[PDB]
Order: sequence, then C-alpha cells, then structure tokens
Amino acid sequence: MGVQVETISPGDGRTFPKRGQTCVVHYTGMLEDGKKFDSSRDRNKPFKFMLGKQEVIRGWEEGVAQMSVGQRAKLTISPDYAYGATGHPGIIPPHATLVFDVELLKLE
Amino acid sequence: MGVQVETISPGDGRTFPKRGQTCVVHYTGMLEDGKKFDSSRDRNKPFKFMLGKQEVIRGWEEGVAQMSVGQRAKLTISPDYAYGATGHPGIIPPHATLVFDVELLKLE
Repeated sequence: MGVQVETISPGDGRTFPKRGQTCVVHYTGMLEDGKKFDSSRDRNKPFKFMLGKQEVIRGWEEGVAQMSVGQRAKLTISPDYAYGATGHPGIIPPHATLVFDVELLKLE
Repeated sequence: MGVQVETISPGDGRTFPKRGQTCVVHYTGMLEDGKKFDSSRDRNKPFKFMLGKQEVIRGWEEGVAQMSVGQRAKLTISPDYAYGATGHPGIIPPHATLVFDVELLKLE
C-alpha cells in the first residue's frame, strides 16, 4: 500500500526535495491507534536526513519527496514501507501502519 | 537461521527463564561489523523484559530462554529473528545479522 500524503498546511508549492538534499523537518510518529512513539518536537530539535540515503523508512523517502518547502503534511505509511513484519519490538508492533505529521522546514 | 547462543561465562546451570518471567539483563548490541548500536551498560541501567511478550526481538525470546541465571552469552541473531528486510533505518540496516552480549542478572 505504500505512503499516502495528505496536506496539513501549504508550503511554497514549488521547491520539492531532490536526491541528496538534506531535509530539515519536525515530525511526530504515531501508531495506527494514535499512540505517539517518537517526535522531534518533544526534543525541541528538528531532525535532518539526506533524501535517498535510506536513513529513514521508505514511506519517508517517497512521501517527503512529494512535499514542498514549508508544507506540513500527514504521511500514512503501510508496514511494507515502514518496519514490516518484524516491526521494532517494544516500540513498533508487527505489521504496523504508521502515521507521521511532518513539517518540511528547509532544504540544506 | 534463527539465533545461536555461545557462552561467555557460566550461570547456575539450573534456572532458565520461563514464559512470563521478567528477565533482568545487561546487554550490548552490535552490527555484524562490530559497530555498537545499543547498550544498557552505557546507560548504567539493566534492561527488563517479560519473556514471551514479544517486547524484544525473536532471537532474544528464544535465545535468552536458553541461558541460565548469572550466565553471560553471545547471541548471534539472523535478520528473520531480528529486524528483517526493513531493519530500522538509521540504526539497523536491511537484512542485518546482529550480535548481542547478554548477561542474565536475575529473574523477577
């Protein structure tokens, strides 16, 4: 099923992350029931990752690439695009669909 | 391939974790190249988990059950018994075999 991107608030509509750019984001990740399992907002520190390096789940690689700079969006990511059958025991159950609220602050 | 348990130092040879008991352990987890990705020792705080609850990877569920109280052992865990194809991007690569040094301190 992959990743579905639903907007929360608009970006510039013009600047989209390209391979090798560093995306600077704030995010919150929730299980399908709404339980938060991770958030950069609760650390008060944006998270950075390089697009295409696979240092985030596939749903982020392909979903954040669809966002424009400044946009906030909800990414609903099916387990094949997340942590799969094994999940991450103690944090993410097996076969978990995840929901992330992501704001793309800037590209570096 | 599952989990292989190789001893490091002996336990009592008599008391093995049973379903529903809380295992109190110190551990270090390494990727196959030896890079440490997690350790309760570096937090100076033992880790507790309940056997059979799937709050640890399958290799722990089935490998720690083979340890006796007081034993320290090396668990080599193939990806199917760990984090599988997806891994945990940014921490555990896809299809990673992991090595844990685990000491079973006590059962609660």
